Amino acid sequence: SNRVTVESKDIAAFNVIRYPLTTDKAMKKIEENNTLTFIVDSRANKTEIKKAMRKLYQVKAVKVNTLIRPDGLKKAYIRLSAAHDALDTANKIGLV
Amino acid sequence: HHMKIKDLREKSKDDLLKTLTEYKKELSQLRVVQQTGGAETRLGRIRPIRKSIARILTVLNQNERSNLKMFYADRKLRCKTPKVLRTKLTHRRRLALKENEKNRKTSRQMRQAHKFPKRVYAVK
Amino acid sequence: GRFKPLAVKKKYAKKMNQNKPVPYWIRLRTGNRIKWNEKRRHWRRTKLNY
Amino acid sequence: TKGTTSMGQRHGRTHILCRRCGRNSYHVQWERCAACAYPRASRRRYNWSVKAIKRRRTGTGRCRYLKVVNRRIANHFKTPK
RNA sequence: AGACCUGAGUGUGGCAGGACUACCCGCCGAACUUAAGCAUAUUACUCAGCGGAGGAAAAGAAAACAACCGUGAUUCUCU
RNA sequence: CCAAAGAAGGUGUUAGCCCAUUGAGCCAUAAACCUGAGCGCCUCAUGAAUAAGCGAGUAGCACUGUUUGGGAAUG
RNA sequence: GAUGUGGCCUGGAGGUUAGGACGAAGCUUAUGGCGUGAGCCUAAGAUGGACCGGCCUCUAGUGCAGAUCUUGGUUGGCGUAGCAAAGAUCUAACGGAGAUAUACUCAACAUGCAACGUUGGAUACUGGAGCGGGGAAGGAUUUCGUGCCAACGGCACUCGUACACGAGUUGUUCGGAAACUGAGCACAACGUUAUAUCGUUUUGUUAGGAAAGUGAAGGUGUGUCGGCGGAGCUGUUCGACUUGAAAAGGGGCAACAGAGAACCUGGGAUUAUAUUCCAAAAAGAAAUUGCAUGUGGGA
RNA sequence: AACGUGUCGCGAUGGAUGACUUGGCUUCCUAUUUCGUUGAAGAACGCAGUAAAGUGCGAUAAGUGGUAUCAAUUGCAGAAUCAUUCAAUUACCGAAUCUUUGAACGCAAACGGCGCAUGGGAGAAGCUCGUGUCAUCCCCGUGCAUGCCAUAUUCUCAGUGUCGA
Ligand SMILES: [K+]
Ligand SMILES: [K+]
Ligand SMILES: [K+]
Ligand SMILES: [K+]
Ligand SMILES: [Mg+2]
Ligand SMILES: [Mg+2]
Ligand SMILES: [Mg+2]
Ligand SMILES: [Mg+2]
Ligand SMILES: [Mg+2]
Ligand SMILES: [Mg+2]
Ligand SMILES: [Mg+2]
Ligand SMILES: [Mg+2]
Ligand SMILES: [Mg+2]
Ligand SMILES: [Mg+2]
Ligand SMILES: [Mg+2]
Ligand SMILES: [Mg+2]
Ligand SMILES: [Mg+2]
Ligand SMILES: [Mg+2]
Ligand SMILES: [Mg+2]
Ligand SMILES: [Mg+2]
Ligand SMILES: [Mg+2]
Ligand SMILES: [Mg+2]
Ligand SMILES: [Mg+2]
Ligand SMILES: [Mg+2]
Ligand SMILES: [Mg+2]
Ligand SMILES: [Mg+2]
Ligand SMILES: [Mg+2]
Ligand SMILES: [Mg+2]
Ligand SMILES: [Mg+2]
Ligand SMILES: [Mg+2]
Ligand SMILES: [Mg+2]
Ligand SMILES: [Mg+2]
Ligand SMILES: [Mg+2]
Ligand SMILES: [Mg+2]
Ligand SMILES: [Mg+2]
Ligand SMILES: [Mg+2]
Ligand SMILES: [Mg+2]
Ligand SMILES: [Mg+2]
Ligand SMILES: [Mg+2]
Ligand SMILES: [Mg+2]
Ligand SMILES: [Mg+2]
Ligand SMILES: [Mg+2]
Ligand SMILES: [Mg+2]
Ligand SMILES: [Mg+2]
Ligand SMILES: [Mg+2]
Ligand SMILES: [Mg+2]
Ligand SMILES: [Mg+2]
Ligand SMILES: [Mg+2]
Ligand SMILES: [Mg+2]
Ligand SMILES: [Mg+2]
Ligand SMILES: [Mg+2]
Ligand SMILES: [Mg+2]
Ligand SMILES: [Mg+2]
Ligand SMILES: [Mg+2]
Ligand SMILES: [Mg+2]
Ligand SMILES: [Mg+2]
Ligand SMILES: [Mg+2]
Ligand SMILES: [Mg+2]
Ligand SMILES: [Mg+2]
Ligand SMILES: [Mg+2]
Ligand SMILES: [Mg+2]
Ligand SMILES: [Mg+2]
Ligand SMILES: [Mg+2]
Ligand SMILES: [Mg+2]
Ligand code: NA
Ligand code: NA
Ligand code: NA
Ligand SMILES: [Zn+2]
Repeated sequence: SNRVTVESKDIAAFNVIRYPLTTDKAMKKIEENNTLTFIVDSRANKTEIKKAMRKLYQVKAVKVNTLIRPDGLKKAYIRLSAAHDALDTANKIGLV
Repeated sequence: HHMKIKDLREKSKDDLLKTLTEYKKELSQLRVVQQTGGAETRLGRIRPIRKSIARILTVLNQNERSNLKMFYADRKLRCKTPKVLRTKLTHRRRLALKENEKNRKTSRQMRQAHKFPKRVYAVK
Repeated sequence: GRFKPLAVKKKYAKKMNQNKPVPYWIRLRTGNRIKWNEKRRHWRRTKLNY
Repeated sequence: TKGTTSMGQRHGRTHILCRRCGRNSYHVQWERCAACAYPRASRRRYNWSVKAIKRRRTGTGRCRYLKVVNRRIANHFKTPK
């Protein structure tokens, strides 16, 4: 192989999920829709966002909706399964 | 509360890789602090953590390249060395005649040089 | 309109992020020469045509 | 008539952004750039515009690698013992 | 059967393409202008155009000058 | 008062002596470079004490074209 | 038009001799004196704040009133020409600093005018080929909320497509691509050109042109079956692994209105998105691919 | 009268002049001084606690490492130590990193698109005893343009070419 750089497999999910959003719209979706809002890698995937959510937060996502914002960033609307509570994981994440 | 370069160099690959994960996780938690207000003491920790990740990766890549260099330094595997590990120099210098080839001589040229060597002399 | 290439959309995104005034603390630096952003853009004055 | 009224008859684009130089000189229909001649392998370079040559020559950009190799040459490719 | 001649396929190891281009090497190559007009001429074996190198390039070891009591690869300087 | 240092910058007015400069000298060095063609070892190379030919679609020449100070023709 | 001038002036150089924080250069003048003049010098600054004068010689990008001269600024015209197509606004209340804003005299008018936004009424216009509701091209945050009124919206604004801050664009089925061909393009190939940055390249179709790596059937092993006679054996069907029929004419782009294409209602679901969001009674009802498992039936 | 005119003192508008100069122009010199498929020049995105431009840098992103040097940087803030060093800051450079592209070269392209090989990774279906394994789907690495040269433990072939069996 012509590529010899060491790449860690346990840190890929940290690039996929960057940070949550705490806007007024984002907080509304947590309560009535069990949905978390995140800024994700702009080249990331809906399938890969689901896997990253499992690794980083040990929650199961039933649906991921993505959009590329007008400022160039990619935002993900992640609905967690009814087994998990979005408010509870939001407290664990630290956004409350 | 960062990583010092001295103790990173006596760690193994697994301990370095394990340490890299903890700092990546800590940085990701600090990104949440950036968005949701955040105390200014915590925001001052982002740069030290980011440099620690760079230090860990620097040691990992330095060790890997040095190891692969002596692995392919063997007699039989030298010709199969990846081009990323070969000496860079310059495109022209790599293709230029080496000193050994540039200095090649014919049999007649060698005999002439030995028969009539250049001398050292002076005039009174 | 609705259609644009993603590369065009990303160029317009960068122009949007650059269309900001100078932060106030910049003007308080020791050897500062910047008073206002001289490359401010308005959609009615100058066009980008991406 | 020609003039103000015909200015409103101008629709579409002749040129879009070029992948190689980003100059908005890529002829959409002819599929080539008026500024750098992309996708031709060699660029446009004419001595009747020395001013245009100086706008695009080496050193007008970043020289990300040329800076490094110049230092290596100036230091005779120094390597550790 | 096989050979060797010609020509293919693939594996293995390499090289070319682009940039720069002040100076240098090869080609291509105008006109304005001057001639108190203008066509040969001049501008000029120049500009523009197309190629190719290097720290220089090109040239270079006599199928050379001379006509002398002879000189002695190439390049450059005064003349 | 210094000067083998007057040297031209800085410092709140015009500075040899307020600061930095201005010299012998000291320390450290991938390779390369220079030095009884520096100096050892192994290996490998190496010096000294009878006739024949010599560059062919080449040189010439003719016509045309071009270039040259080169003119019954310089390339 | 020629020439002369111990003739004048400007920026620098080699010399010489001076001045300046007790104030250099520059600038200002009913500051006078000197010179025929170019100019020189002094005075004052209720100017300035750090350099600079004389004389000899040297030197040059060395003297401005005009070139429809160049650049910057200013200026009368001049509070002038005008700001007249698209019919139009009125009223009360609320909001706002934008008022009912006052020496004397004085009951109110004759001394704070004129102008704003919102809401309710009134009146009118657009009149479905609309100052209606959605899209393409083009634009790219103008969208939304809050705040704000220096500049800008040629009058005005408390308003704004202005400014500031903070938000907003959610798809298995919608459009595109994946994945069609068209007028066409021109990579490869070949040829040409001193030079490829030239030409050919859909009239079924590249190239003097060996451009197919795909594979019927077999043979040979494996897996799921079948039948026969005595869990195995022979033969056999069908999928996986290892002999070669026939398939001429390289690789690609070009349609967001042609071809193609599996979703459509309800919502109390937004400040701004929605056949894109809604979560167990999904408000819900479907349709479609790709894999699988089990059941039923064949092999 | 009023407009208007002239002079002087003081103001405004307007930015000349002088002094200042980390800039330009011109001349001269010194070199183990000359890029790129080991992917250049150029172009595009991004990166700071705070960061629009510019500068520097590349997901290790106003920088990692190593040598010196010796206490800062500085608008604010933050910061173990007040420092032999392991963490100040500068300077230099041997070790590294180096996103999308571009000669750009797997195929394309107003498409952050789509492949064929070969390595991996994650896999809540299914099988297995929450552990293993893992279909479809998804993510990442490397190879894969054309031409030419050399080569083949002496690789596989073609020709009513020339022979020979
Ligand atoms: K000539
Ligand atoms: K006189
Ligand atoms: K003017
Ligand atoms: K062509
Ligand atoms: Mg997505
Ligand atoms: Mg979407
Ligand atoms: Mg539109
Ligand atoms: Mg557009
Ligand atoms: Mg038209
Ligand atoms: Mg018409
Ligand atoms: Mg057209
Ligand atoms: Mg087209
Ligand atoms: Mg002329
Ligand atoms: Mg003439
Ligand atoms: Mg004439
Ligand atoms: Mg004439
Ligand atoms: Mg030329
Ligand atoms: Mg030389
Ligand atoms: Mg030579
Ligand atoms: Mg000679
Ligand atoms: Mg001084
Ligand atoms: Mg010294
Ligand atoms: Mg010796
Ligand atoms: Mg001869
Ligand atoms: Mg001949
Ligand atoms: Mg001639
Ligand atoms: Mg001739
Ligand atoms: Mg002739
Ligand atoms: Mg001058
Ligand atoms: Mg003097
Ligand atoms: Mg006066
Ligand atoms: Mg006067
Ligand atoms: Mg004088
Ligand atoms: Mg003049
Ligand atoms: Mg004047
Ligand atoms: Mg005039
Ligand atoms: Mg006026
Ligand atoms: Mg009027
Ligand atoms: Mg009018
Ligand atoms: Mg009207
Ligand atoms: Mg009303
Ligand atoms: Mg009143
Ligand atoms: Mg009133
Ligand atoms: Mg009507
Ligand atoms: Mg009507
Ligand atoms: Mg009607
Ligand atoms: Mg309408
Ligand atoms: Mg609005
Ligand atoms: Mg107005
Ligand atoms: Mg705005
Ligand atoms: Mg904003
Ligand atoms: Mg034809
Ligand atoms: Mg066609
Ligand atoms: Mg074709
Ligand atoms: Mg044909
Ligand atoms: Mg197409
Ligand atoms: Mg369209
Ligand atoms: Mg259609
Ligand atoms: Mg569709
Ligand atoms: Mg809307
Ligand atoms: Mg690269
Ligand atoms: Mg490509
Ligand atoms: Mg290509
Ligand atoms: Mg034969
Ligand atoms: Na333009
Ligand atoms: Na030495
Ligand atoms: Na009027
Ligand atoms: Zn271009």
